[PDB]
Amino acid sequence: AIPSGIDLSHIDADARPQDDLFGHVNGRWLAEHEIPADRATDGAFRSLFDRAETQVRDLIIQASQAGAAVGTDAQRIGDLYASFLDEEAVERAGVQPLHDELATIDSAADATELAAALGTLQRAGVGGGIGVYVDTDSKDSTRYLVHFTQSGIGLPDESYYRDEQHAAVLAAYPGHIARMFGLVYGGESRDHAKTADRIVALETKLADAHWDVVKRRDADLGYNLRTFAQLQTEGAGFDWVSWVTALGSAPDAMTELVVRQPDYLVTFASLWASVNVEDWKCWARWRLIRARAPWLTRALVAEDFEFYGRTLTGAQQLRDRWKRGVSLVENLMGDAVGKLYVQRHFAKSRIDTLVDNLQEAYRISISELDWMTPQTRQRALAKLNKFTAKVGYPIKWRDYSKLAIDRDDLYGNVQRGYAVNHDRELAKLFGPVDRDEWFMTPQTVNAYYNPGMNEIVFPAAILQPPFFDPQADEAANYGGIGAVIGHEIGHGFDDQGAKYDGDGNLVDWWTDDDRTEFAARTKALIEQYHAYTPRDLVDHPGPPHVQGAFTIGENIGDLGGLSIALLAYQLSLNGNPAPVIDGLTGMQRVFFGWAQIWRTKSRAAEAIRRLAVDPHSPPEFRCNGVVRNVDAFYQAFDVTEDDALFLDPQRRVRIWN
Ligand SMILES: CC(C)C[C@H](NP(=O)(O)O[C@@H]1O[C@@H](C)[C@H](O)[C@@H](O)[C@H]1O)C(=O)N[C@@H](Cc1c[nH]c2ccccc12)C(=O)O
Ligand SMILES: OCCN(CCO)CCO
Ligand SMILES: [Cl-]
Ligand SMILES: [Zn+2]
Repeated sequence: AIPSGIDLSHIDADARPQDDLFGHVNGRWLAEHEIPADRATDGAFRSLFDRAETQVRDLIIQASQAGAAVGTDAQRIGDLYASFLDEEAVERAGVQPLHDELATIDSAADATELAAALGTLQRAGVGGGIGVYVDTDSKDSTRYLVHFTQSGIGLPDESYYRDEQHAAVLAAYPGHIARMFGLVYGGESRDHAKTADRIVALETKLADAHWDVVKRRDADLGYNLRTFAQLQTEGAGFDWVSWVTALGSAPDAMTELVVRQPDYLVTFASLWASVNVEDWKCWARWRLIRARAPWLTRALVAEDFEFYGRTLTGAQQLRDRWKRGVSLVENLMGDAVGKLYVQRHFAKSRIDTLVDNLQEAYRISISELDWMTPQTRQRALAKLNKFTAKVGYPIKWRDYSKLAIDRDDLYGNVQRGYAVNHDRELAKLFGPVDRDEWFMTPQTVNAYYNPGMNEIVFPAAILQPPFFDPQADEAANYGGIGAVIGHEIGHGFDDQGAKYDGDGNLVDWWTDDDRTEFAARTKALIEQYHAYTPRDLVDHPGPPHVQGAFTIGENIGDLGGLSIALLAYQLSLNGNPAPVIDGLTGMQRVFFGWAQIWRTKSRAAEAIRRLAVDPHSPPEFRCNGVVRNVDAFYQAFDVTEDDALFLDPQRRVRIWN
């Protein structure tokens, strides 16, 4: 027999799927599975992460004991690893490796020199007041541009500095900063209390200028093209020139650039002039101390974990030394690790067939969209036909020749590592656009849509059970990887993705009538998810609730994904009745497939963190919140007005479905 690909060993026979699909398919696991002490989240995704984490660790070791010549990626990976595991050597170095970079700050006599200092440090992986990256020009996908984004704060979001939901965390933050300073400088936390309070005051002024997560994902409000000269006039009070130079570039590197949040930029520059440089200096020390804390003493690592792990996320203990060594190798040389990973651990063909199926189902479904004009449908079909798919792994691999690794210098390795990756990013500006480039490693258990290249990408490691099983009946696969594929396609059509044409440029390809109706359906979905509270959070003050306006894009993805996966499945039967397996109809197994890939739970603190900063809906809602808008769900499970999940046909949302 062909296995069904649906796990039934964790079913909750007493949670009716009409009332609670998520609980029906996943209940026993939700009620019994203990989250490991070194984690805040466990489930499907973590299960595959862990498997891949071991394999990589083997590969680092199998590259380490290899006796490779100094100068090879085999050498860099091995010794960078060993940099980290020699806990003993790191311990005896104490707080000394922090000395030079910190003296960079302490030696700055005024605001001009502190901007220079900060540049240097940001180049070496330290956070600043402004985040910097290089992406394509929203209005011309044939050129790269530098983007400036809001930063400067030490908590997950701007909302931690005002909203009561986060007051406990906000109360504990100063205590922590003071503790860290005491470990770096000596004395006790009490001595460093004025320092902490001044730092928290400043971040709070910074948080005030920050756009929230809803406003922040508007592609339109986020596109603010400026010339370098306008940057200087508009945000006077900060030395752009010496800052940019220290980052490693020129008022010649790019004359145009993109400012994601103009009014933030202006308030940052202003506060740079008006606030005392010694306040700014304390803020800088804290940017550095935090950025460097995982590379130092046991005592600085533990205290960093107490706040950034236990208080923000509920995680109980530190990850074992070797887990953390693997992250280091991943952040700095992910592409090299990825080269070895795919020769060792990789049905690229059978994924291509599903992608094609989903693309065809989307094509058919857009063709019959009754709520919009023939006009915009056609344009919507043009976009979909310009889709590009990337499966498994990259064609080109990143060059690491400019990177030197010392087995007895972890700190140095980290610095050099962020500098080289930063230097590679800026060199992008001088050439044309890399369209063979990937933005995740093949060992990453996730997937993405890139608007600017109009492409969907699927790293090798997502092409595994429960998403994809080459041995299984296809229903589980359409419900898993099929829907994932649907979700990435749908991103190109969500409330923001739809603003980009097939060439990756911000253009309106709609009429106003079609925009209005589209906004109507968007509003209805926003309003639905605003009313959702995670079941593990029902008695919390508020209660906490899903941010319907933040999660919208993701929710459109999810709804398009699964509906169109169902359609594609029906079409693959060619008119034959779907095989019945393990008691379940073909359609029912697709929904169980969708439900089982969302098998995930989190500690209360991490769930609240996510409600704030994660544009994905909580898993229970990605499951239950999607299906109640899908008519096939009501057919599959005989759902009536008496069932919890029931929505009146008139209140169901239908967008690309
Ligand atoms: C449908 C799915 C299989 C892939 C899908 N990625 P996609 O939403 O296209 O895009 C993801 O989120 C975007 C906002 C980011 O910009 C991307 O980098 C990417 O992380 C997603 O829901 N990702 C979640 C799920 C997830 C992946 N790994 C996890 C580990 C723990 C918890 C959840 C996850 C996430 O990134 O968070
Ligand atoms: O992938 C980890 C989850 N992530 C979602 C955004 O992609 C949460 C933010 O830290
Ligand atoms: Cl360019
Ligand atoms: Zn998504």
